[PDB]
Amino acid sequence: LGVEGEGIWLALGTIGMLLGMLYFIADGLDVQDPRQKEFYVITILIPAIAAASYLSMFFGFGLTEVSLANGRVVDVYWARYADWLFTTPLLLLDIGLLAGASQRDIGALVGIDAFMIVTGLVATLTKVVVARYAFWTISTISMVFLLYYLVAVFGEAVSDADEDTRSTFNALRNIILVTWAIYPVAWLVGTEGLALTGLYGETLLFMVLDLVAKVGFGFILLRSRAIM
Amino acid sequence: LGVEGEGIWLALGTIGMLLGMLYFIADGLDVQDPRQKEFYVITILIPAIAAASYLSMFFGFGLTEVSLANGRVVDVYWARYADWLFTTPLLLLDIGLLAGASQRDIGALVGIDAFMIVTGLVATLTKVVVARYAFWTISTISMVFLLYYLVAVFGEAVSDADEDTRSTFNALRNIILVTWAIYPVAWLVGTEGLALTGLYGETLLFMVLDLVAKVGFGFILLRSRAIM
Amino acid sequence: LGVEGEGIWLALGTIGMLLGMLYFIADGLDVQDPRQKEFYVITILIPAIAAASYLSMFFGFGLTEVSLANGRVVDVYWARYADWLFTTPLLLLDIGLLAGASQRDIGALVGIDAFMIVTGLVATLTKVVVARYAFWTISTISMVFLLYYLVAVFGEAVSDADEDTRSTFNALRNIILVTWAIYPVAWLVGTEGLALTGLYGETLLFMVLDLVAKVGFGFILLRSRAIM
Ligand SMILES: CCCCCCCC/C=C\CCCCCCCC(=O)OC[C@@H](O)CO
Ligand SMILES: CCCCCCCC/C=C\CCCCCCCC(=O)OC[C@@H](O)CO
Ligand SMILES: CCCCCCCC/C=C\CCCCCCCC(=O)OC[C@@H](O)CO
Ligand SMILES: CCCCCCCC/C=C\CCCCCCCC(=O)OC[C@@H](O)CO
Ligand SMILES: CCCCCCCC/C=C\CCCCCCCC(=O)OC[C@@H](O)CO
Ligand SMILES: CCCCCCCC/C=C\CCCCCCCC(=O)OC[C@@H](O)CO
Ligand SMILES: CCCCCCCC/C=C\CCCCCCCC(=O)OC[C@@H](O)CO
Ligand SMILES: CCCCCCCC/C=C\CCCCCCCC(=O)OC[C@H](O)CO
Ligand SMILES: CCCCCCCC/C=C\CCCCCCCC(=O)OC[C@H](O)CO
Ligand SMILES: CCCCCCCC/C=C\CCCCCCCC(=O)OC[C@H](O)CO
Ligand SMILES: *C/C=C(C)/C=C/C=C(C)/C=C/C1=C(C)CCCC1(C)C
Ligand SMILES: *C/C=C(C)/C=C/C=C(C)/C=C/C1=C(C)CCCC1(C)C
Ligand SMILES: *C/C=C(C)/C=C/C=C(C)/C=C/C1=C(C)CCCC1(C)C
Repeated sequence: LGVEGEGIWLALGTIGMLLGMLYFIADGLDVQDPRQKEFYVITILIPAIAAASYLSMFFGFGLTEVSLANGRVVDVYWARYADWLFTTPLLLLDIGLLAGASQRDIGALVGIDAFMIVTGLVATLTKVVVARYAFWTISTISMVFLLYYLVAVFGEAVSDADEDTRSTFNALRNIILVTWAIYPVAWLVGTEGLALTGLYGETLLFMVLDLVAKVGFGFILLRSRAIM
Repeated sequence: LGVEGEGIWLALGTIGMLLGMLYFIADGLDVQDPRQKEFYVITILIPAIAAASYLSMFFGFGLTEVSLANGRVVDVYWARYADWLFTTPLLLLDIGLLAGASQRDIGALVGIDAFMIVTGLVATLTKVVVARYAFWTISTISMVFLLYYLVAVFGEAVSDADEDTRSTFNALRNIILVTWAIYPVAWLVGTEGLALTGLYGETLLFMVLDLVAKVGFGFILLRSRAIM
Repeated sequence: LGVEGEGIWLALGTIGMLLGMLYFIADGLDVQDPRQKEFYVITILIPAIAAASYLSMFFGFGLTEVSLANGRVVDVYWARYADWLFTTPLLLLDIGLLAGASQRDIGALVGIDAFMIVTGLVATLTKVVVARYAFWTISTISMVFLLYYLVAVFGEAVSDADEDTRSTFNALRNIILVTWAIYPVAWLVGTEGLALTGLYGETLLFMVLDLVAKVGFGFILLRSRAIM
C-alpha cells in the first residue's frame, strides 16, 4: 500500500524486475562461452538487486521521513540509492565490456558514477533546502560528465569493433542517455525537490525508468549477436 | 555479560579470532613467494576483521534493538553483517585462488555472496514479520545457489590441478558447505526467527560457526603444500 | 557557523579542495597517455570526494551528536570517515601505481587501510570510553603497519625504477608518513579523545592535514616527470 498509495508501483516494480531476471536466467541456460556467460551474470544480478530493493520498499523498509528546515516533511525511499550504488556501476560494466573499453576507463566511469549516486543521496537526506539543491546540482554535473564520457570514451573504444557490436552499443548507449538523464528531472519535480507531483507520481516515474534501464537494457543486450 | 549472559561468547570469540590471526601471522613470517604470500594476507585479514567485530559486539556497539510490528523486541548484533559482508567474499577469494578459478568466476560468486549477506541484513532489520521471513528465504535461496556454484564451478576449475591442491580444495569446500549452511538455520531458530533458543544459545552457535569457518578454514589452508 | 565557529574551516576546506580539483582538471586537459591519464583521474577524484564531504559537513549533514557512557557529549563529524574510506585507498592506489607495485601488494595495503578507517569510525562512535581507546589503539596499530609496509614493500617495488620516479615516490611517501601519522594524534588531542582542544582547533587541524594529504600530494604527483 505505502504512504500515499505508491505501494502499487513498488509491487509492480518488484514483479517486473523478477520477471526480467527469470527471463534472463532462462535465456542463459545454454551459454558455454565465458565472455557471454559474464554478460548474463552481470545482467541477471542487476534486476535481482533491483527486485530485492523494490520488495524491501514495498514492505516499508528503506523508507524514512526527512524534516526540512522548511517544516516540509519528505517521504524518502533511501533503499533506491542502495540499489543504485551497485546496479549503476554494473550497468556501466555491462556496456563497457560490450564496448571493449579498458579496465582503467571502466574504473574511471565507475568512480564518477559512485560519486553521482552518493552526492544524490546527500541531496535526498539533507535537511537544509539550499544544501538539497546544491548536492542535486553537484550530482547532475557529475551525471553530465559521466554521460559525455560514456559517449566519447566508450564510443571510441567500440569504434574498431564489428558492426553488430557497434549497433548494439549504440542502442544501449541511447537507452542510458535518455533514461538516466530523466532521473535528476524526476527528483526535481517529485517530492524531494519542487514537489510538482506527489510521492505516488514520483514512484511511478522511477518504476518506469528503472524497468527500462535494467530490464529493457538487459533485453537488448542479451539478445544481441554481439555477445555470442 | 551483554543482554543475557552472551557476552562470554563475544569475548571468547574475540580471543579466538585474535589467536588465529596471530598464529597465521607467525606462520607466514618466512614466506617469500607472492602467491603464497597472498594466501597469508587474505587469511590474516579475515580473523582480524572478525576479531574487531566481535570486540565491538562485546562492548555493545555492534548491538541494537529492533522493534517488530507485532511488538516483539529483538536484540540484534548487526555488526555480524558488517563482518560478513567483507569476510565471506575474502573466504571465497581464498578458496577460489586455491582452486585456480578465473577472475570472472570469483567475481560472480562474490556478487551472489554480497547479495546473500545484504538480503540477510534486511531480513534481520525489517519490522514486518512476513518481510523478515521473505528476506530470510531470498537470502537462503541465494546461499543454496552460491554453494552449488562453489561445488560445480570451483570444482571444475580445480579439476586440472595436482593432487595436493584438489585434496585441500575438497577439505575447504566441505568446511564451507557444512558450516555456512548452518547459519540460516541458526538465524531461523535464534531470536531473529522462531526464537527456539534465546540470545545466549544463538550467540554461542555463531561463535562456534565463525571460529570454524575462519580460523578452522584458515588453519587447513595455510598448512597445505598446495599453497607453497 | 557550525557547533562552535568551526564552519569557517569547513568552508575553507571545501574551497581548498575544489580549487585543487579544478587546477588538476585544468592541468590534465592535454593528457593523451593512458597511464598518465589514470593518475589524473585518481588525483581529481580524491579532492572531489573531499570537497563534497567538506560541503556536507559545512551544511551540518556530516555531523551527529554522541553521548558517551561518561555523560560527555561529543560532536562527531562522521562524514570524515565516509571521505577517508574512499580517499585513503585512492591515495594508496596513486602512489602504488607510481611505485610500480603489484596488484597483490596494492590490494593488501588497501585491505589494511580500510581496516584502519573502519576501526577508527568504531572508536569515534562507541559510547564506552575504554572501547573508544581500545579501537583507537587497534586503528593506530594498523596505521603503523600500513606505513611500514608502504616504506618497505612500495619502496622495494620502486627500487628498480628511474631516478625521477624514485625521487617523486620518496617525496610522496614522506608526505604520507608525516601527515598521515598526525591524524591519530589529532583524534587523541581533539574532542573525541582527551579534549585538549575544542572542536574549533581540531577542525582546523584536520583541514590542514586533509589539504596537505590531498592537494599537496596531488600537486607533487601531477607535476612530476615520472608520470609522463
Ligand atoms: C522478490 C525479489 C526476488 C529477488 C531474487 C531472488 C532469487 C534470486 C536470489 C539470488 C540471485 C542473485 C543473483 C544471482 C545471479 C546468478 C547468475 C548466474 O549464475 O547465471 C548463469 C546463467 O548462464 C544462467 O542462465
Ligand atoms: C557490498 C560490497 C561487497 C564488497 C565485498 C568485499 C570486496 C573485497 C574482498 C574481496 C574481493 C575479491 C573479489 C574480486 C575479484 C577478484 C578476482 C581475482 O582476484 O582473480 C585472481 C586470479 O584468478 C587472476 O589474476
Ligand atoms: C536494500 C538493497 C538490497 C540490495 C543490495 C545489493 C547489495 C549489492 C549486491 C551485489 C553487488 C555485486 C558486486 C560484485 C559484482 C561482480 C561483477 C563481476 O562479475 O566482475 C567480473 C570481473 O571480475 C571480471 O571481468
Ligand atoms: C563544491 C563541492 C565539490 C563539487 C565537485 C563536483 C565535481 C564533479 C565533476 C566530476 C566528478 C569528479 C570525478 C572526475 C573523474 C574524471 C576526471 C577526468 O577524467 O579528467 C580528465 C583528465 O585528463 C584531467 O583533465
Ligand atoms: C568492524 C568491521 C571492520 C571491517 C573492515 C573491512 C576492511 C577489509 C576490506 C576489504 C578487504 C579486501 C581488500 C584486500 C583483498 C585482497 C586484495 C587482492 O589480493 O587482490 C588481487 C589478487 O586476488 C590477484 O590475484
Ligand atoms: C563499510 C565499508 C567498509 C570499507 C569498504 C571500503 C573498501 C575500499 C573501497 C573502495 C576503494 C577504492 C579505491 C581504489 C581501490 C583499488 C583496488 C586495487 O587493488 O587496484 C590495484 C590495481 O589497480 C593495481 O594495478
Ligand atoms: C602519542 C602517540 C603518537 C602517535 C604514535 C604513532 C604515530 C606513528 C608513528 C610512527 C609512524 C612511522 C612508523 C612506521 C614507518 C617506519 C617503517 C620503516 O622505517 O621501515 C624501514 C625499512 O622498510 C627500510 O627498508
Ligand atoms: C560525500 C562523499 C562522497 C563519496 C563518493 C565516493 C565515490 C568514489 C569512490 C570510489 C571510486 C573508485 C573508482 C576507481 C577510480 C579509478 C579510475 C581509473 O582507473 O581511471 C583510468 C583513466 O580513466 C584512464 O587512463
Ligand atoms: C583484538 C582485536 C585485534 C584486531 C587486529 C589487531 C591489529 C591487526 C593489524 C592489522 C589488521 C590485519 C592486517 C593484515 C594485513 C596482512 C599482514 C601481512 O602482510 O602478513 C604477512 C604474512 O606474515 C606472510 O608474509
Ligand atoms: C532448512 C534449510 C536451511 C537451508 C539449508 C541449505 C543446505 C544447502 C547445502 C547443500 C546444498 C547445496 C550444495 C550442494 C548442491 C549441489 C550438489 C551437487 O550435486 O553438485 C554436483 C556437481 O555439479 C558435480 O560436478
Ligand atoms: C537502475 C537505476 C538507474 C540506471 C538509476 C540511475 C540514476 C541516476 C542517473 C540518478 C541521478 C540523480 C542525479 C544525477 C541528481 C540527484 C538525483 C539522482 C540521484 C536521482
Ligand atoms: C565468517 C562468516 C561466515 C562464513 C558467515 C556466513 C554467513 C552466512 C552463510 C549467512 C547466511 C544467512 C542466510 C543464508 C539467511 C539469512 C540469514 C543469514 C545472513 C545468517
Ligand atoms: C585524506 C585523508 C587522510 C589522508 C586521512 C588519514 C587518516 C588517518 C591516517 C586516520 C587515522 C586514525 C587513526 C590511526 C586512529 C583512529 C583515528 C583515525 C581514524 C583518525
